[PDB]
Amino acid sequence: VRMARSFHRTQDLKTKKHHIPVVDRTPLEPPPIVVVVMGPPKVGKSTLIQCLIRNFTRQKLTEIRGPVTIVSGKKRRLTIIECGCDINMMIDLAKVADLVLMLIDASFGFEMETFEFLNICQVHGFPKIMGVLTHLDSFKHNKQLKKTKKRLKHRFWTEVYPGAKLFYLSGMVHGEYQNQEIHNLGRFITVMKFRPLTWQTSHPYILADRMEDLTNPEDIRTNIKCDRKVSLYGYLRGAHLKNKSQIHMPGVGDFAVSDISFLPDPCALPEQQKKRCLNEKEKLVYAPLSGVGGVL
Amino acid sequence: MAAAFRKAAKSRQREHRERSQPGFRKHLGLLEKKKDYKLRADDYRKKQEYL
Amino acid sequence: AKRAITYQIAKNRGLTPRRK
Amino acid sequence: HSLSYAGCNFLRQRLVLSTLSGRPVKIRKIRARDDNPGLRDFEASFIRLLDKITNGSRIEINQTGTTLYYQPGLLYGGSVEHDCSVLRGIGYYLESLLCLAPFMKHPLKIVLRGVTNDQVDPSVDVLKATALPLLKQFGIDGESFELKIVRRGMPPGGGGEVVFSCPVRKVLKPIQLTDPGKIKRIRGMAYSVRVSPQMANRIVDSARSILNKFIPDIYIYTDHMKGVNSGKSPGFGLSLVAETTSGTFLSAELASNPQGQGAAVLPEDLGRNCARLLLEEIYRGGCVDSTNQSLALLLMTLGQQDVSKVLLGPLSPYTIEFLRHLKSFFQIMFKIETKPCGEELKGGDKVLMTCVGIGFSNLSKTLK
Amino acid sequence: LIYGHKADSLDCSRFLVEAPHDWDLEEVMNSIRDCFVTESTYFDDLKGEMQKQAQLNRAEFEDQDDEARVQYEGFRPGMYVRIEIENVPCEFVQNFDPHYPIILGGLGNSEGNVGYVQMRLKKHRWYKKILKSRDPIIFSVGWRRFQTIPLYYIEDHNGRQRLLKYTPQHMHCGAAFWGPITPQGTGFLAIQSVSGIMPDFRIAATGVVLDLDKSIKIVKKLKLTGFPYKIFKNTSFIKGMFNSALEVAKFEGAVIRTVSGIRGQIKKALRAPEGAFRASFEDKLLMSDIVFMRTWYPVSIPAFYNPVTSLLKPVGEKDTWSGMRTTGQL
Amino acid sequence: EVKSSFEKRQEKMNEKIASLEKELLEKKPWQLQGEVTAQKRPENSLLEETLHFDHAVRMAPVITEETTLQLEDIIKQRIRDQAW
Amino acid sequence: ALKANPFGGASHAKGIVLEKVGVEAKQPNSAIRKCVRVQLIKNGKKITAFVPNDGCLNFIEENDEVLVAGFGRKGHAVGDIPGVRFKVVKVANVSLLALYKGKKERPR
RNA sequence: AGGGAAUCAGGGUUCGAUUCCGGAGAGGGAGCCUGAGAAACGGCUACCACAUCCAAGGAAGGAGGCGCGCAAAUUA
RNA sequence: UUUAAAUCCUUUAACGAGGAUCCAUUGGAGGGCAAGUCUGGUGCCAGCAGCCGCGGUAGCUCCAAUAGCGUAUAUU
Ligand SMILES: Nc1nc2c(ncn2[C@@H]2O[C@H](COP(=O)(O)OP(=O)(O)OP(=O)(O)O)[C@@H](O)[C@H]2O)c(=O)[nH]1
Ligand SMILES: [Mg+2]
Ligand SMILES: [Mg+2]
Repeated sequence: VRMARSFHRTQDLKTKKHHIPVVDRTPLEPPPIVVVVMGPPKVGKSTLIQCLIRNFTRQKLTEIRGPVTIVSGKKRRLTIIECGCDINMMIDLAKVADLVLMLIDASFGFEMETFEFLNICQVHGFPKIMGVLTHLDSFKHNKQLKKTKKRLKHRFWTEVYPGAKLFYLSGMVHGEYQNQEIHNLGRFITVMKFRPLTWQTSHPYILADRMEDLTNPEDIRTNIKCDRKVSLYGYLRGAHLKNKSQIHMPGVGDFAVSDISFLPDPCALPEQQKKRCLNEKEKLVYAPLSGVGGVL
Repeated sequence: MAAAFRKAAKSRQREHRERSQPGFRKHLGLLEKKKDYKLRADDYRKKQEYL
Repeated sequence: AKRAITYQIAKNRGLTPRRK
Repeated sequence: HSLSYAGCNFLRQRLVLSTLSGRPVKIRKIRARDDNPGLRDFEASFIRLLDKITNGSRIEINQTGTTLYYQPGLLYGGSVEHDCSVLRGIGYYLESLLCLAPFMKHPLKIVLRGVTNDQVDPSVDVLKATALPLLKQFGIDGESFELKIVRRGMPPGGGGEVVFSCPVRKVLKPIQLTDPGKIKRIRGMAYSVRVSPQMANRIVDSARSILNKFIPDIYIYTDHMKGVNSGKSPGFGLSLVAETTSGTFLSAELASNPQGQGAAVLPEDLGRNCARLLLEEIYRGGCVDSTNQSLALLLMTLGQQDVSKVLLGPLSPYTIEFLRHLKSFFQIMFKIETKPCGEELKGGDKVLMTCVGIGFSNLSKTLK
Repeated sequence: LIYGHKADSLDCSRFLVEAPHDWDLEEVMNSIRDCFVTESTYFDDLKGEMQKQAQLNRAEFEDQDDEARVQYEGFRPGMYVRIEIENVPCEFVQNFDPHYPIILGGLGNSEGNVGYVQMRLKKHRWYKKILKSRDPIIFSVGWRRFQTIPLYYIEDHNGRQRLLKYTPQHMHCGAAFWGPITPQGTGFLAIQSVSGIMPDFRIAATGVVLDLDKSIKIVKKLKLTGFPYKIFKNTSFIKGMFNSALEVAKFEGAVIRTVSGIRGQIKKALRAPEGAFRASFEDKLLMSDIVFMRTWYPVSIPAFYNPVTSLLKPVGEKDTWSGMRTTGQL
Repeated sequence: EVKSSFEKRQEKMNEKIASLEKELLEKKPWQLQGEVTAQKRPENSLLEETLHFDHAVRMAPVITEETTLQLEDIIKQRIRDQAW
Repeated sequence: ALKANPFGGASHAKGIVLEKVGVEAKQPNSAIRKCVRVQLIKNGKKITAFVPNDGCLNFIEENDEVLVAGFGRKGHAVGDIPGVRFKVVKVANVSLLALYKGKKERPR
């Protein structure tokens, strides 16, 4: 009897393994992971970005703008971008995001923007999602705090697949979250693995880090309204890109790429070595629209 | 769970409503439907069978 | 200016038969 | 962004690539320096063939006929009946349809009326024997995937009939064809129309006399159809196919002269000439026949972005030009690595063709 | 040679023999001599084949240099790259805001074209209002965001697609519109107005893209109404459906019926009034009955495609983008 | 003053939006309305409408020479066989 | 007989929806209409599976991944059709009952 | 040879409680130093094996988590 | 009050109910319908089913268990 039960248990374990086989097209050296931070407008989105950056690099950053690329560990890099309450911008990031950090106000509860983004993610391909809820300091460590944690978690498990992690931020010490919770949050981002999405694998795409205008300056004085040639830099993602191709920039229109050329990698991974931790040399920040140190 | 599917579908109990005679032909009488004509049709069939 | 969720979203009752 | 081309040569491959890529093409100066400046009738019949099997296309023809503007629409299948011009064989149009069949919205069920066998264009016997297995290598295999010859026709009368049916596929499977193998058997088909049946037999003893020393196993089929099945003009011909261990097929064929022009061909002379032509085909043998090289290259480019390798013989001028059109339309360039094969004593040197496919799927297929 | 007179020539894919071999001597015969012959489940095998292709893709072009590799396989993922774009509108550069991300999505084959797109559509469960056909709506499909005018239709069992006035409250429904070509199987999302803020849910509907074509083939039901004026047991004389004796000739033999459910047939035109005719029926009619004939009329959709240009706005008003208003707003 | 490239396309777009909005507020044509009587539609309108409808019964067959020759063939065969 | 059953000793099986044979044919039986064709992943066998109710066909499109369970009893409930041995339970690891009631949204 | 062995306490049958060990090692085998008690849970030399920093000359070292859509007590 | 400090348990002041909408579920079996769609016949019928109709868009009944209740495979 027992071997029959053991036989039947293994077959049910095999059933979970079954899925449509597919060619593994992941790059040997993957580009930095895109991490989006969103939430209700005044939940604390930008505060969390600074805490995550200070956790990894020790570099000072002020006036954070655009995507920020940092090295987080030996074999992983992260690109950090904030998503506002704007509906147009919320749609674009869901197409490109690889990791989503959703911010919830525990005292107030759920809001509309939390649910709208989840529906957008289901339409355009569901990425990895971890929910982080803040403002837990208002409660008084009692039955009220215990039940609010459980009530918000069960409602959260219906939107996403069961077992998707919900992270708690206790309180602010001096306008910054505690060092231990941020360090534990950084461990979860480091160890995730990602499924290949259908749309992102089929089409090459670029999240441009830097923009530069390339025109003759006399043409601008002649007619300010002239069409302009503009050059963009970014990490190539998704699939291969040909020299002459059609590209669509959401919010502007369709364009055809005139020239394409690769550059040496900034914020590159270290050459392999067996030091226990990455020294200050290896921790790098690339932020061409943000301003590192003091210069903007 | 076939019955469970049926119960959810029948949650709404609003049934389709009937249309009336147009106003400009009101003096003619009521617009007869299948339920009304069937009374007149079965009446004829009984008499013709008897004759 | 905060858009709180409605009662229908909070409890996704959906198509459940009505009972007395 | 439409492409511009000049001349009437390579016209078929310019139209075939345009409808797949979706980019319009302009053709200019079609037979400008000639007594007849306009488009030929058989070319015009080809444009009408595209029009019936596509949906939403736009075609512009100059009153002189010297220039052509073609705007591609989506591919729409269904049942289509066409009358091919007798100037060129049915196989002339069938090569283009073989390129476009698997990407149709509905499965294509087409019957073609015209001339089946000719000295100019590849015979429909060759396409059925060799080209059809090649598509099965890509996964186009199916139960209704067949060619059937209802009636034969020979020039100038023609009057032959073929029916073509092909399944639809969402994507093409990649291939790695690098080992040709050794030839096991030779199969052949002999046909005689509107003449004595003895002509077919006099073909048999000539080809068998030469080829029997290389292989013990050669068997030649003989075909004789009577009545309206025979067509409207007399003639005879031979088609030969050699099968390898790896499953590749190599073929060569010849046909007799038309009644109107040319001296009559002695059937014994025809048999030996075809047998020698097949022997030269083996000297250049590869995974695909020289006729079917351009078909094979197109299907490798249309894979699901994977590396595919094929080993083919010397490149014909047709394929060399066809490779140049692919870079203009689909921007794909192959990596060419010749094989010396110096001391193996196989024969002439072979060329290994490898490339990575562009992301391409069947946009016409209806999702249900 | 390949990648570094001929025109007006015969189009034959045949290799002419420039120099044939004699094939009588043994030495030429000798060169051709060797060419002639002298428990795993299906899921395991399919994985085994796929893994073989996975290695072959990676280990093919490794030897060649990166400049060479760009030619053969294009720019691979993970390479920092620089793109030059021409003819950018001036309003983009002047009003550039670093906070708003800029995304560049490579287009596939034929995706620049426009055509007729058929979608399977369902109104979102949390949206208060319903979507009216032939009113403007904004879609988020693929990479694009644009506003169009859709037609909502429902399938029948015989295969006919008849037009619907409104989206059903809790059922899936077909949608057809004129817009860019998009690969099948992709999801799409619909909003009513991006500009402004609404207390309620803003996601209108959700579905998947089904078909790409150039003809809509959608039809709408049309009924022509007539009234009896003379009754002769089964046969009755009908007026009010048609207005000429030429007209009735077109529709002889057509099936007609009353509101009551009695089926009939058009028989022959009448002359005494302009457009009456004689029609037989299953049973005797009453004066109050109204007869009608069911006919299908094909419809069409305007070709209106308005892409959203939210980035082409000043820094202060990137939220406020406006387009065509719906019927209710007008 | 000079007009930008993007504004020119906007000027064309606004004209198209203006015309489309008029159609929504305008009364629908008689084709689109269901249940239309004789008075509403113009005279002899349906002659060009190309509507779809069904016929109650099969039309009577038409006699032609091909039918005559085929029928004579059937009689001739039975006469030869004496299959009365 | 340890591997006797068509599921290979498991309680469920996973398959790819090949086509909807019921919808493709134009019979409005609603007992024919709820028949789909799926190919089990583990052994590649082609079988015909049943959808619990018409209108759940809308949630399934071609080439989806479904979970198939047996149809033990109440086979006579459907109207006069043999071979009622399989039924579709989940699509994309989401229950058909959950989708129909509007309790969950299918994730792409 | 995780398992025991025992012990105390008790009215509505004990979901009681606790202890007691057989040794060995500190990247690997040898040598050596102190103290009442160790051939040391700690220094050193030679040899063997690892790995780190450097201005390239030289210098300093001795355990558990995941692989079940899932890594916070690995804490305060 | 508790506690090294705090939480928890125990006291206790003030708010907190009529559709008391401050709204229990899961499974089984039935009823009700139009100028609606399809299929087959035995003129007016039957099956299947019905949020979709001409125009219009601003919360039926019965049974079983009850904070619990089914399905699938093997089995006794
Ligand atoms: N008490 C408390 N306040 C928080 C917490 N998290 C964020 N805040 C508040 O958030 C404010 C910071 O605002 P932001 O950093 O701009 O957060 P944001 O959501 O990005 O706001 P915007 O930049 O306007 O989008 C701080 O002044 C805090 O008062 C928290 O966990 N506890
Ligand atoms: Mg901020
Ligand atoms: Mg009271």
